[PDB]
Amino acid sequence: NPDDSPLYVLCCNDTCSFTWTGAEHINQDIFECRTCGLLESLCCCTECARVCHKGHDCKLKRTSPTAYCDCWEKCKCKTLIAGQKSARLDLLYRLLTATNLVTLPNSRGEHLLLFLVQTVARQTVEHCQYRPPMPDHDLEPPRFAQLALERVLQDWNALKSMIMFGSQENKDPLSASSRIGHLLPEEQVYLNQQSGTIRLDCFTHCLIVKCTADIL
Amino acid sequence: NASSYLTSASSLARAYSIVIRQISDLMGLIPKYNHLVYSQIPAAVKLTYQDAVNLQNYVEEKLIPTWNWMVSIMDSTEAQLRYGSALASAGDPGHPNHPLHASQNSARRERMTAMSARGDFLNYALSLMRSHNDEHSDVLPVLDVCSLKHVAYVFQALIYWIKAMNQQTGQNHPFFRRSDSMTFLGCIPPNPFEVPLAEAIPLADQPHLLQPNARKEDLFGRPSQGLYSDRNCLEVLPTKMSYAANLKNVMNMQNREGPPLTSFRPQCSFMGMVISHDMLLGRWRLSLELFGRVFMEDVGAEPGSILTELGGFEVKESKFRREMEKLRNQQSRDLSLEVDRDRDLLIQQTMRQLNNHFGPMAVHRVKVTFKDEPGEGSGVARSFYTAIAQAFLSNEKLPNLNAPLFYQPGKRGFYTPRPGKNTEARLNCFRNIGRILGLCLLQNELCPITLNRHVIKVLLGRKVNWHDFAFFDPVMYESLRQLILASQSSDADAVFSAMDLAFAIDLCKEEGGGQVELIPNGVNIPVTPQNVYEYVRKYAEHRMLVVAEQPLHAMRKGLLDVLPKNSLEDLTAEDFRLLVNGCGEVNVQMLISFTSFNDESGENAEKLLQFKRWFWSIVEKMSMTERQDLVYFWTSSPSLPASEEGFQPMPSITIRPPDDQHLPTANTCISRLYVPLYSSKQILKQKLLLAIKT
Amino acid sequence: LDEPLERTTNSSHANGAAQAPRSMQWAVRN
Ligand SMILES: [Zn+2]
Ligand SMILES: [Zn+2]
Ligand SMILES: [Zn+2]
Repeated sequence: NPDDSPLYVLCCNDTCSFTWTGAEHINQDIFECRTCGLLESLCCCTECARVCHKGHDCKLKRTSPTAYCDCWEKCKCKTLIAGQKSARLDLLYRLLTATNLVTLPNSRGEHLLLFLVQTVARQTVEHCQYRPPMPDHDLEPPRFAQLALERVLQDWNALKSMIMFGSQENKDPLSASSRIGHLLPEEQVYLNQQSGTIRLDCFTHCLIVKCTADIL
Repeated sequence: NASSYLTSASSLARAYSIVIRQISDLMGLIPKYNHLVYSQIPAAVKLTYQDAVNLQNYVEEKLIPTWNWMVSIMDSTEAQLRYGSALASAGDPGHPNHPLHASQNSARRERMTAMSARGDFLNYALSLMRSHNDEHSDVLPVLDVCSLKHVAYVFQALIYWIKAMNQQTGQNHPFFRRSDSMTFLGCIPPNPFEVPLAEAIPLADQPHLLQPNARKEDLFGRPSQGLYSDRNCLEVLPTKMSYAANLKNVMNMQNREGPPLTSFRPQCSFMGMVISHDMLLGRWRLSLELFGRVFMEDVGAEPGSILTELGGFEVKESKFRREMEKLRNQQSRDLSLEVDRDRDLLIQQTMRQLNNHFGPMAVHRVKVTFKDEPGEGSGVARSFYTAIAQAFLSNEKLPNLNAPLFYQPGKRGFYTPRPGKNTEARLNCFRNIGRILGLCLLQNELCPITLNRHVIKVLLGRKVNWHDFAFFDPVMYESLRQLILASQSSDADAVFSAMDLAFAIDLCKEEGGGQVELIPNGVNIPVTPQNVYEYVRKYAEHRMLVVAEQPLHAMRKGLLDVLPKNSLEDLTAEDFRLLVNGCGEVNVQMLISFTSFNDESGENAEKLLQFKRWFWSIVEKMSMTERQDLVYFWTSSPSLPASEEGFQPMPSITIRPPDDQHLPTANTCISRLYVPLYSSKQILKQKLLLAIKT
Repeated sequence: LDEPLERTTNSSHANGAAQAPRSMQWAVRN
């Protein structure tokens, strides 16, 4: 499965938001699990929806009030413990220059660069309301996605696959033009004339407009 | 009543089309100048052969840039429409961005208010920049074809000029070729042997697809065009959405005594090649269909219009209905009839009175009176029509003066005549059936008797082909298609010497007896390696034209006794089915759009708004047999007309003050139903199901 | 819902966009 790739899983292993926010009521993105019972007032942070709840019926609620990740109350949250940072960066360094896992999108059709820049744009808004001094809640907010973006952008495979996305030799599983082999030959010609630039435009917009805290 | 750019642009384009039509009419008189102009007018100039060639070169030089402008715009519009049609069949219909979604209706967006102006322009600009470098995948293009009225006038004028210059066996047998009612101009028809019936003639497999707003493409298959790769612009399929790119291709493919005056013959040459209007019509088929759909009231009113010549159901049915009204009001001879509610005496009195009345017709009105029953309204004639239809279509016996007249060849709901050793009584019965259909067409009513496509095509005077056999018996049509497809195999005689079929057939019980030969000398000529097309065509014309020739001739003469040979011209089987039999099944949307909802109770339960919703939910949650019984309770007919103009009284539901004691009443002659207001939805449903059974 | 429950008597003032087919409805306005 595309969500079980070691590079994607290595990128989305971040510290859970209860570890840097206690019983406070900061503004986050709130997910709901039908399977685990987080239904009415029990909520979970975004890293919970990534690492937790991977095969569940987890969705995003639009009418989101403030919450504080009631994920450890109903299930065993796998994101309360952060590993060694230097070994994580060394593993990312070794996986970038030895495999070809960066050109494969996830189950939502997103490249690794788009996922990383969306994580950075979300965490810049979410992490500015951190006040320095049942699980432990005395750790810093996670800073890994900035360094991951800075390393992945220094590579002529990830930038090439991101910019040349939606072309002929690049298949997106959530696009209507990917599976056109059972149609009439004229419709195949009309669908193969064009190329896709939705995700590239989204990546450029998230890099320029939504990232107004860095230039690097 | 305000100033607009588009009104002035359309008016200037109309003036340009008028002048171009005058230029075409002037250029068309050159080969007959000395007979038509230099024989009657006392003042005329002398015209030579070289002056006509110089005039043709002058006119072909002075109509280049408007031609380039029109061709670029039409190519971009057709590319956008074809990409939309390609994306419609490859995406999820449940998504709101799909073309076949309820949110894409323009009338539904206006009624939902009771997006922003910046977002619409931003989406239009983003579609404009993405279309330049072919970067428009999985996005529906942003365009408005209704704002392109000035292009259509110039296109119509140039097609008028091109059309005016242009007009001034085994497998290749004319039995396996489609007629003009099933082909597309400038397009390649599908292969009748290598394509199954589910994607070649979908109307034969699904007869319920016939609607007054149904397209031709989803009823008779998808056409194809053989235009790809060729250096000229007209030989390449238009796939690019950009106006600049299409204009670039058009210009790049652009700049890449003597004989008597009778021998002058102009040829169309814009781009270095001969140009026919058929391939221009086939190149922009979707744009022409949408132009005929949205620009008929003004652009289609021009003389010599190509939209009127390519008109669909609504263009022809209006002309037929106004000619029927004119021929009905031309004369003042009435027809009277007395019948009784049974079968045998009803059909006997019908035959006797219809023989006594003109034993062409000039019937002005038809009056029907039921014996020992009251009523003199117009709905009595409709009740008589559905009664004689269900009496003729029923299968009990022949009521003296023996086989039943009609039978089903294998498709439910369609009938073909049974000869049954035809005497003078059966022929007179079929002539009476044809005259009944003729008076039903004349009096703007519906006769619920349904015939097959070839039976209608015999009456209209059209050639029956191999594709009409799919409307007769589809399964053995498919079996014979596989037999043709296996008859060209590499093994050849290996499959031929397996069953050893002959040139004699065993008929069924309704068609007659059995063991009847097709060709002379009978059974002693088996199937050769190459005789199979001949065997198929003789079998098809034997089962469709030889067995029931006399009943078909009798019905044709009966239809021609009332109707002349000037109204069935330019009619088709499908609009004949829609004009006589209506739409077939009963839908909710047209029945909603036909009603009026007269209010006379004066009661204000939340300003009604709930009884009507419960009523339409009851109709929408109702079985089709009960729907036909419901429509029989409205206007004494089991079917609805195809359009609003088939109702001489408008349909009307009229509310009453609330009284839970009586069933709703029907006034058939004015198409009115008086219903009392009730309280419970279940009470309303029970009362409706009790009222419709009568 | 959104569908009208009776005839609107056609209201005049027509631009022909309502006569477009269901397959080509996204390409017209009003
Ligand atoms: Zn869960
Ligand atoms: Zn969490
Ligand atoms: Zn969690």
